[PDB]
Formats: sequence, C-alpha cells, structure tokens
Amino acid sequence: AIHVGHHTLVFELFGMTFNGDTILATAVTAVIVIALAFYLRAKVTSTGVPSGVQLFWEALTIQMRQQIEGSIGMKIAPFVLPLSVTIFVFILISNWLAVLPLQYGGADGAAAELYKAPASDINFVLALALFVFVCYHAAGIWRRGIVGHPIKVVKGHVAFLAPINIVEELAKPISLALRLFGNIFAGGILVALIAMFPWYIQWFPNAVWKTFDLFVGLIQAFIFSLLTILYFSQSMEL
Amino acid sequence: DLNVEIVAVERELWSGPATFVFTRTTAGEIGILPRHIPLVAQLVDDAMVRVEREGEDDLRIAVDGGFLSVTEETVRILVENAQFESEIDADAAKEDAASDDERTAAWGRARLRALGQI
Amino acid sequence: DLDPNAIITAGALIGGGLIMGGGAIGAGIGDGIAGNALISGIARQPEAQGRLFTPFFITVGLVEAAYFINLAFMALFVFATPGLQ
Amino acid sequence: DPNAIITAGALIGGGLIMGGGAIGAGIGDGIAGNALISGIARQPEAQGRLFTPFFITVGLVEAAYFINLAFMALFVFATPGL
Amino acid sequence: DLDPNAIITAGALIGGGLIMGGGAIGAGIGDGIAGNALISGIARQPEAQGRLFTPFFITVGLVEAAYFINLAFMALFVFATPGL
Amino acid sequence: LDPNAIITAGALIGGGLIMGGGAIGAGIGDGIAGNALISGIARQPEAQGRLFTPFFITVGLVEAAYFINLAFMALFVFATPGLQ
Amino acid sequence: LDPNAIITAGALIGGGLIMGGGAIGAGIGDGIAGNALISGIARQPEAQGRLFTPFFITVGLVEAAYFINLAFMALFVFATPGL
Amino acid sequence: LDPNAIITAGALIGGGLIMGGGAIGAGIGDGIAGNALISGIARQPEAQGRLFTPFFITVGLVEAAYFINLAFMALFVFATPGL
Amino acid sequence: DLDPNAIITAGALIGGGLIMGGGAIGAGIGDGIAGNALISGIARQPEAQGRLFTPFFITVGLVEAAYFINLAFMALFVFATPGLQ
Amino acid sequence: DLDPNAIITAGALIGGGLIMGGGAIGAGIGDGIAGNALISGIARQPEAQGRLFTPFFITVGLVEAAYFINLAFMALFVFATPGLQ
Amino acid sequence: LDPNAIITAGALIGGGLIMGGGAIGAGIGDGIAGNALISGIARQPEAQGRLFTPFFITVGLVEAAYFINLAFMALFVFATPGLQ
Amino acid sequence: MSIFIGQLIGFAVIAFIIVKWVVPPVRTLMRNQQEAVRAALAESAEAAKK
Amino acid sequence: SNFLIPNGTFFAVLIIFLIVLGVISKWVVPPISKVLAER
Repeated sequence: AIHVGHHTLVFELFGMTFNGDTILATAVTAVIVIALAFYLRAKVTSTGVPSGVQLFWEALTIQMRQQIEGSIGMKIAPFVLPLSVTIFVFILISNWLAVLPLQYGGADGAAAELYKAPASDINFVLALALFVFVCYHAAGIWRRGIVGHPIKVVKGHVAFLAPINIVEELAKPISLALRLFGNIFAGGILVALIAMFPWYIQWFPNAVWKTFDLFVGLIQAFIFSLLTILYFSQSMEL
Repeated sequence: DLNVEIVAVERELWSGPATFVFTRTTAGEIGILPRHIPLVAQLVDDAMVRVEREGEDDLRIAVDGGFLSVTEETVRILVENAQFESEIDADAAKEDAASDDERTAAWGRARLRALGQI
Repeated sequence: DLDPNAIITAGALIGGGLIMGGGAIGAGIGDGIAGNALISGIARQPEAQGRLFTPFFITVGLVEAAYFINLAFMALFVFATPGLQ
Repeated sequence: DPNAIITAGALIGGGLIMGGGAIGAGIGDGIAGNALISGIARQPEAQGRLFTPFFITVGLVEAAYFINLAFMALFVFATPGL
Repeated sequence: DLDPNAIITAGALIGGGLIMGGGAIGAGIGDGIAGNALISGIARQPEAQGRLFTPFFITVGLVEAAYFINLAFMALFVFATPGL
Repeated sequence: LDPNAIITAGALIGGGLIMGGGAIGAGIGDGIAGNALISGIARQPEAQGRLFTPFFITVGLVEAAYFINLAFMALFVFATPGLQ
Repeated sequence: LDPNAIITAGALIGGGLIMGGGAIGAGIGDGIAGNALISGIARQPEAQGRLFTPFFITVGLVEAAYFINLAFMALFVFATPGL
Repeated sequence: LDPNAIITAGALIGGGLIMGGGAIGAGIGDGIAGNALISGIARQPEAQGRLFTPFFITVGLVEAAYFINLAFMALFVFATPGL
Repeated sequence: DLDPNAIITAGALIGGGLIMGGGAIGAGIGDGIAGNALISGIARQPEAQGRLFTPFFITVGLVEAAYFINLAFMALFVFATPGLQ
Repeated sequence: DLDPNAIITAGALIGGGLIMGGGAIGAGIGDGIAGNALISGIARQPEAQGRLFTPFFITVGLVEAAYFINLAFMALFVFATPGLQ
Repeated sequence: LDPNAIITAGALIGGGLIMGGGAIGAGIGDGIAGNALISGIARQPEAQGRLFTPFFITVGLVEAAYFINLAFMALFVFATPGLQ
Repeated sequence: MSIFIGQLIGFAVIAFIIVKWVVPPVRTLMRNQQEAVRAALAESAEAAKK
Repeated sequence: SNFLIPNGTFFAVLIIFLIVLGVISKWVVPPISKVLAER
C-alpha cells in the first residue's frame, strides 16, 4: 500500500489533537538552527578570518538585505531581514534533512519515514504563512494606520478594481502555504512510490529524485523568503 | 528602384539606382528592396555590401565602420571607409586577415568577403 | 439502481477537476508570461526593478484572482455540492 | 433518477465553463500584462498613458470571464430541464 | 430504466459547457493578444491611438463575434435541445 | 434505456466539442492576425491600406474552418448520422 | 440497449474530438502564418509575391493535416469501424 | 451490453483523442515553422532557397509525429486490441 | 447493484487526472516561458546574469505554485475523497 | 450483467488515447518552436548553421524524448492493461 | 459489475490525462527553452557554454513536473487508491 | 529491510555524487571568500604600516 | 485522511518557530550586521 498520511506519535491535549511526527521534525530543525547560531556566536571574529558558519550566515544576510533594499530600505523595515533569513534557513534545513537515509519497512509492505519534513504537513505551512500574513498586515497597519490599511488594500493600485484586490489579500497566505506543502508533499509520495521497486532497482531512481529534491528544497526556501520580503514591502508603502 | 548612396567620412563613394541591397547588419543579414521600411542599423565589423541593379554586375564593397540608414526615398551606407572589389587586392586581404589587431583582421575579412574568399 | 448522491458526487468531482485544470493552466501560463516580461525588462534596465513591480503585481494579481475564484467554486462544487440529494 | 443524471451533467458543464473561462482570462491577462510591463520598461513616463488601453483589454477579458461565471451560476443552480 | 429526456438534458448541458469553455478560451486569448498589440503600439508611439482603435476594434470584433455565436448557439443546446 | 437517447447524447457531445474547438481556433487566429495588423499600422500609418489585403486573407483561411465547424456541427445534432 | 447505439455514440464523440482538434490546429497555424505574412508585408512590400510562395506552402500544409481529419471524421460517422 | 461493443466505443473515443492531439500539434508546429520561414524570407528575400532546407528538417519532423498518430489510431479502430 | 463508493472513486480518479493534466501543462508552459526570458536576457548581456536570477526565481515561484497547489488538491481527491460514503 | 474486462479495456483505450494525443501535441509544439529558432538563426547567420545543429538536436531530443515515453506507454496500456482481471 | 472494474477504468483514464498534460507541458516548455538557447547561440557563437547553465535549470524545472507526473501513473495504475 | 537497503544505497550514491562534483566548487568558493577577506585584512594592515 | 484540516499542531509549531526567530532576532542577525558594518 501507500498509506499516504498516517501521522505517527499523535496525541491529544486541551481537547485538540497534535501530530508527534511533525512536531519532532520541526524540533530537530529548530535545534539544528539554534546549534548553528550558537556555533556562529562562539566563532564570531570580525578582525580575523570568518568561520564557515559565519560565511554561510553572512551570505544569507547579505542576500536578504540586497533584496530588501531593492524593494524597501532597512530603516522602513528593519525587522523584515531577521524574519526572512529565519524563514529561509528554517525551511531549507527542514527540506534538506529529509535527504538522510531514514526510510525503513513497516513489515506491511509499505515504506515508512522516521523523519518527515514538517512542510509536508499542512500545519507547518499554515503556521508559517499565517505568521507572515499577520506580520506584514500589522506592518502595513502601523505604517499607514489602522484606518488606512483596509482602505489601501481594498483600493489597491487602482481603486476601481477593488473586488479583485480583496481576493489577493486572501490569496497571498494560501498561495504562500499550499505551494510549499505541495513542493514537499510530492516528495513524500514520490519516495514511497520509489519503494515499490526492489532495492537493486530502488537505489537509482531514489538517488536521482533526492538529488533533484535538494535543489527543489533550496529553491522553495528561497522563493518563500523572497515572497515574504516582497509582500512586506507591498504592505509597507507610501 | 532605390537610391543607393555609399558615402564615407572623407568623401562620397558611389550613388545611383539599385534593385537590391544585401548586407550583414549586426542583428543579421538584411536585403533591402525599393519600399523597405525606414531603418537604422549597424553593419558588422567585417560587413560587406552587395548592390544589384537592373542587369548590371553587382558591386561588392568591403566596408569598415558602416552604418545603414534606409528611408522610403533613399538608402545610405555611411562608412568610416569602404573599398570596392576592383580596387581590393587579394594578397592584402589574405595577409591582413586574422592579424593581432581585431580591427585590421575584421577589415581583411571584409575585403575577403567582398572578393568572395570570406 | 444507484444512489443519486453517488452520481451527483461523481459529477461534482469531475466538474471541480475540470475547473482546477483550467485554472491551473491559466494561472501558470499568465504568470509565466508576466514573468517573461519582467525578466526582459530587468535585462534591458537593471535599475527598473522597483518601477516594474506595479505593472507585474497588477498582472499577476488579476491572473491569481481568476485562478483563486475558480478555487472557491471548486470547493463549492465538492464540499457543498449544489443540488446534492 | 433523471434528476441525478441531469444535475451531474449540469455540474460537469459548469466545470467546463469555468475551466475555459479561467484559461482564457488568465492567459489574456498575462499577455496584456506582458505588453504593459514592456511598455513601462521602455517608457517609464507612459504609466498613465498605458493604463488606458490595458484596462480596456482587461475589462473585455474579465467581461468574457464574468459571462462564463453567470452561465455557470445558471447551470449549477437554475439548471434547466430539471 | 431511465427517462430518455434525462440523458438528452445531461448531454445538452455537457455540450453547452464545452461550447462555453471553447468560446471563453478563444475570446480571452484573442482579446488579450489584440490588447497586447494595442498597448505596445501606444507605448512605442503616443498619438496613434486615434488610428490604433480602428484596426484593433475590428480584430476584437472578429474575436468577440465568434464568442457571441457560441453563446447564442449554446442556448439552442440548453433550451431548444435537438431530439428532446 | 432508449437507444436514440444515447444517439442524441453522443451527437450533442460531439457538436459541443467541435463548436468549442472552432471557437478556440477562430479566436486565437483572429487575435494573432489582429496583433500583426495593429503592430504594422503602428509602425507606419500608410501601410494601413496595404495590410488589410494580406490580413483579410488570413481571417478568410481561419474563419472558414470555424464556419466549416458550425456547418459540420449542424450535421451531428440536427441530422445525427446513424440515428434511427 | 442496442450495442450499435453505443458504437455510433462513441463514433460521434470521437468525430467531435477529431474535428475540434483539427479546427484548433488549423486556426492556430493559419493565425501564426498570417501574422508572419502581415509582418513581412509591412516590412518589405516589394517582397509580397515572394512571400506567398512560402506562406502558401505553410497554409496548404497546415490545412492538409486538418483536411485529413475531415477525410477521417466522416468515416467515423458514416463508416463506423466495428459497427 | 455486448462487451465488444463497449470495446469498440472506447476505441473510437481513443482514436478521436489521438487525432485531435495529432492535428493540434501538427497544425501549430507547421504554423510556427512557416512563420519562421516567412519572417526570414521577408527580412532576407535572397536567402529563400537556403531557408527551405532547414525548414523541412523541422516540418519533415513535425508530421513525423502526426502520421505516427494515424498509425496507432488504426491499431485502435481497425484492429482493436482486446476485441 | 453497483457500489456507490466505486463510482465515487472513479469520479475522484478522473478529477485527479484532470488536476494533474492542467497543473502539469501550466507548469511546463510557465517554466519554458520564464526560462526563455532568462536565457535571452543572459545571452543579450552576460554581465547582467547575476541579477536576472532574482526575478526569474520569482516567476517560477509564481508558476510552480499554481501547479504544486493543484497537486495538493489532487491528493484530497484521490486519498480522502469528499463524500466517499 | 457485463464483462468487467470490457470496461477495463475501454478505460485503457481512453487512457492510451489521452497518452498519445498529449504526446503528439507536446512533440509538435516543441518541434515547431525549436525549428522556428533554427530557421531564424540560419536566416540571420548562415555561417552559424554548423553551430546551431548541435543545440537544436538537444532541444528536439528532450522534446521528442517525452513523446516516446508516451509512445512506450502504449505497450503498457493497450496491450498490458494494469489491473486487468 | 465488479467495483474494481470501474475503479480500474477510472484509474486508466486518469493516468491517461496525467501523462497527456505532463507531456504537453514538458514538450512545449523544452521547445521554448531550446528556442531561447538556439537564438542565443546564433547571436553570440561563444556564449553556448555560458547559456547551458541557465537553460538546464529551466529543463530541470520542467522535466521535474513531468517526472513527478510520471510517478503518479504507477500510483494510479499499480497502486490505485481505494481499489478495494 | 530490503527497501531500507535500497534507500541506503541511494543515499550513498547521492553522497558520492555530492562529494565528487558539488563539494569541490562550494569548497573553492569558501576558500575564495576566505582569501578575499585575508587579503582585505592584510591590505588594511599594510595601509596602517604605510 | 482529511489532510487540509489543521490540528492543534498548528499552534505548537508557531512556538518552535517563534523560539527560533527569537535567536535570529538577537543572537544571529545583529552580530552579523555589526560584522558587515565593521568590515
């Protein structure tokens, strides 16, 4: 079978269900990010040659900066940069960790994954997308006031197209979330499907698919971060 | 027929009626007919211009620093310099091509194209 | 002898699938074309980036709206099927 | 049940209507936006100059789209021949 | 057994849906292309508008006309269904 | 399960398909030819008179097929082959 | 029900698909070829005649395949295979 | 409901789909190739001949797929597998 | 009599097939168009290549979404079919 | 009161027709576009002919590649229908 | 009528749709990308190598979808969900 | 089990490909950035000395 | 099944992310900005 779904380690609290597997995956990604941050702080050396982690972090910051000023300056949105770089590294680590060999057999004839990327769960992508949604909506709010924010978003660039603009205010979150989900969810299916062949034929197609999935995860992380910055700039204007 | 005017910086070279003007602009080979649209283009570094009249042998001219300007009433080729096939000596065209300097090599290549060697 | 709800459901899912096929095609091609325009504009004028967003965001916007409108009605077809009985 | 079959056909027809409308509207808007983007890139000062024809085209395209919307609404809700 | 008119109506609605799908696709795409041409012409030359509408409208006609035809004829499918 | 019901259903489906396809083809072709005409006129107003001669040719090739569709489409629904 | 009714219904649907595909192909191809012809004429009016030789070569070709569909669609609705 | 009857109905609908796809592809590809040829000749009328040779390598290949469709459609309709 | 779940699942499979068809067509067209823009821009001026990767990766992002989102919905059609009874 | 294999084969024929039609459409469009590129290049730079064939063969290759897979899938569908009873 | 028969027929048709769309998208996208690459090589003879790096990415982005869809055929034909 | 072995072989192939082709260039870029910053600091020291 | 509907995990994930964000807010981004400004 394929058993698409089947969240493991599920539990309940305060009358609400929680998926243990996705929570564990996001915890692993978060602890890896925090470990990298601590490693950077330990080996932070402006005067000396920067460490590899310092090179990585400064590369990410320089990128996200460049796009920011290309769209809007720091002083207008100082806090966007940390948000975007976070989102980026978090999603990238979440997607890349999946490359590790954590696929086994459940004795049922169907493969199982010990570490499933959180983006492959609707909860993670919805959390990220709604967090960004609230963040830049509030950013625009106090950029041009509570009263003016709905007016500007409704009128958009051209007032007489007001209805269409409204749909966009609903589209951006969903489009931000679902795409990411899909981008990762396919992999979860694909690898499972790749388990249909024997090992001596399963090794190759899985190799190719995961090799491409690395680039896919990188591209999706970059796209989500850039679109977050871009929407932040859109909401914070004039 | 269209009025071809091959004109250089130092003087005018040739003028008269023509039925076809083939050349190699930077974008690509272009053939101008009597009612071509107005146009301004830059001839390639080693451009060659072939002019065909009504029943007369084509004039093949090796052009350096060429600019083509076509109008509904006249067509002009403003060249930094330009030499006709008859005056072009094959030995120089062969020997100066593929030289150290790009400009001289292009000029030699244009002369060879005018002769036919390319 | 078949459940009327079964036939209605099959029709509703096929209709929603068609709606989303059309919406996906339209959105993908429209966004690709708008992105081609934006990329060409950037290639010609690297500094035009900002001023080119107001056009681009409009186009994508329109395109996206149409697509997402379809999305809504597809849900309407599937989750709350009109005429279901 | 005749009603079941006719209604299923109605939903499928509405789906076709919306699929075609979505394809047409999306691609037409993309093409008009490509034109507007190119015009802005080449002539940044034509912004207001270029809005007029672009919204003419967009309005016509969305008019076709909304006609399809209305007829889908007719099919799904006020299905003839029920 | 089933009422034949049920199958007739279902087929007619499917046909009308196909007609609308094709007409909408054609009209949207053609109108978008004509508008692209008009926008590019205006951008590259400001004051041809007074002339540019003369061909453009024609073109839109040649496009929208077809749409309307579909529209009109689609009524025949949904209301005056042949062999009903 | 009346047979003529199936006959009419198939005929109407086929007619809708042909009408949609003809609409798509006519719309796209008219739009593309109109884009060519509009750009040509924009570059040079004098050519407006000339360009109609080739442009009107293209529409003739395109619309013909569309108007052929309708024709053959009329065959299926109004007089369905194989209908008894 | 009569199987032959199913055969001819499938034939009608197949013929509709054939004719629709032929129509789309012919319309798109003729539109593109005419766009090329119109642009060329606007460019080089004196090449007008010289442009019809390739244009028709495309046209007749684009129509050719289209007409083949007709040459077969009628068969589907008049000589239905397996009837 | 004769089994072979449904087999033939499905085969006819198939054949129709194959023809629709093949006609669409052939028509559009031929139109695009003809557009390239016409634009090339209009820009450079004297190159007409030298343009035909590559133009065929494109067109001669486009219908290579289209005709293939016909072939398999025969296998669909005239000799239907599993009939 | 025929099982209602069987016909419902057949309709769901057809809907998912349409979802994939539309999504893949849109994705292919959009990726091709955006890549054409990127390639033309790089060829015209290689020095600008580094910049073009930013808008280009936007375009694909605005296109792949319209496709991958559909993939998600396709799952909803095939794995958890609404009204499966 | 019907042979299941009949329905299976009808569905397989419909599916294979979709396969082959989509493959033909993609192959034709891609071949035409690549050939347009080649013809424009040859017209503008006749000397470039020897250079242009190498990339063109690649462009067609992939464009034809997909086609043959669909062609190959004929063997899988109209002769080796999976799920055949 | 065994339900699995209807399920398998639906799965076959769905897979046919999946690959039809996948091939249409992949073929057209690869053709467009190759058009860009060929024109670029014609314009700048030596650019060919430096044009592969973007072009392949486009191909990688295109074939991806096709490859993805190529998997679901199995999922539809060899592992049809809800086959029961 | 068997699928686990196949996946392990696939991961080994992926790692081999990465180390063989993508690791050298990323390492080269890292070393280039290190050398650039080293040269910048050396030039700052040289400017102070001057 | 019913993949789209989110569970309580929606909330928990935010916590994790927020925590990570906190670090990037203060202990990653500002030090790197200082380093780049100094350089």
